[PDB]
Amino acid sequence: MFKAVLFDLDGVITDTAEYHFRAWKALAEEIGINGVDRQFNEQLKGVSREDSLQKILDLADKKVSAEEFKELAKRKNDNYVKMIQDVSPADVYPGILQLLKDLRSNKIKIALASASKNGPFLLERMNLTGYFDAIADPAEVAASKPAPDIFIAAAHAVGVAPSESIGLEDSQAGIQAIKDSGALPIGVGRPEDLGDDIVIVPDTSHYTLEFLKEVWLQK
Amino acid sequence: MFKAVLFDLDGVITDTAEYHFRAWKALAEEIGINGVDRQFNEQLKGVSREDSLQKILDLADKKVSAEEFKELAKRKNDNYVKMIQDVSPADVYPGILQLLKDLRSNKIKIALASASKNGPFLLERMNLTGYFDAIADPAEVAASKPAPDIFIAAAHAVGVAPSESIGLEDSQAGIQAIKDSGALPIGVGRPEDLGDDIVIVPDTSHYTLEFLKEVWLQK
Ligand SMILES: O=P(O)(O)CC[C@@H]1O[C@H](CP(=O)(O)O)[C@@H](O)[C@H](O)[C@H]1O
Ligand SMILES: O=P(O)(O)CC[C@H]1O[C@@H](CP(=O)(O)O)[C@H](O)[C@@H](O)[C@@H]1O
Ligand SMILES: [Mg+2]
Ligand SMILES: [Mg+2]
Repeated sequence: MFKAVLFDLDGVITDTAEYHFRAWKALAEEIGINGVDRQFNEQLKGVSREDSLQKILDLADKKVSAEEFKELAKRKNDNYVKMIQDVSPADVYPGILQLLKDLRSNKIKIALASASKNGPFLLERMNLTGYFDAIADPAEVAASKPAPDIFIAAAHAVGVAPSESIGLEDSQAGIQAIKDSGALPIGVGRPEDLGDDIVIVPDTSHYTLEFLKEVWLQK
Repeated sequence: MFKAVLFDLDGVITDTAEYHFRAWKALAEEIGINGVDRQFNEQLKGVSREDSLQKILDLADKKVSAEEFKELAKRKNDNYVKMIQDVSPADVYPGILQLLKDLRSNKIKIALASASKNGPFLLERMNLTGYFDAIADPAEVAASKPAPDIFIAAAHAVGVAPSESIGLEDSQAGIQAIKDSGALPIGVGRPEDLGDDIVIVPDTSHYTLEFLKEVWLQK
């Protein structure tokens, strides 16, 4: 019977994508480039700041100094951090608070397996700190998803092997990183995105202790 | 005020996409090709029967006689047609029937702008034919989505300019066809897929007569 659950943050617990998007939007407009819409920002999901910034510059063919490039990246980051001050318990995805409580009361370990450098602050803002047994530091992790490194650390830090764990992810890269860590992925989203070898729920309200017990029994 | 609503079928009124998938899968399973999952089926969405089969053959760099190519295409279409025999009013997306009635009783014209060769059949099976004043024949149009041809043809069929019409659609190419017809689009889905510049509802339950009216005003 699974001993831990390793939570993705963005797309499972909450939406950080929205704030990163407004942040890139504000910076693009601040400096006159158009065409940073939610469609275009599908290419700024996952990639680091350098890559994102290049793709926004590459839109108006703006040329910038190494000095200018560092500052713009920094004003995007200052933006992002200002905007996530708003985050409240109101921002938690359906079913998640009730899943965290059910897991805690069944003595199942709870770990965050997220690339957010803001994970600890976001879990405090949403008043979930008390549920989480460990937060994998993405700064202590050698490669991002689809490398399993983040899921292995999250497992190790609550004292379980990944093979004793379920991972919940929203992204195709995250599903891959769970599979390669040895954990059982349960997806949220569409099989068109995440694949049809793994069990997927349409939305997070379907992530129940009783559903996760059902899936563990049938692997 | 808008005089007509122009409806997509698949993704608005019901789901055909899933039976297509099953047919391409059961066909690929039979000829010994692997890798036809719902991820890959996303690349057949829009494509002709002919090119759909090619893309399944290209998965195994494989060729067959131009004669048996047509028997495969046929075997798959025969299979699709067997599977939609069970379509019923139970398969109509939420809000859609309530919307059709509200439109009718407000003397507002209702037309299918679908690429389905089986549109009329499906409408009978879902007992919607009575709500529909016209069905754009997709065989009688020069170019498929994202060309406007089908939304133009649908508007003309009920005696209005596209510019007097709202078009509801779930795909990026559909939205484009609606935009280039002169009609107002309202997407169902994700701005990440359909665009920032048009109004989008998360699902078909939000397509209310009252909501369409609010959008028609605010453009
Ligand atoms: O600037 P940061 O927030 O520190 C790191 C960037 C974001 O982190 C997310 C965390 P998760 O999905 O793994 O929870 C990823 O999904 C995004 O695609 C990624 O752009
Ligand atoms: O074989 P058929 O059913 O005759 C034609 C098949 C096409 O049907 C459309 C229905 P609609 O969305 O335009 O209503 C889908 O969007 C396409 O993805 C699909 O390839
Ligand atoms: Mg995520
Ligand atoms: Mg459609």
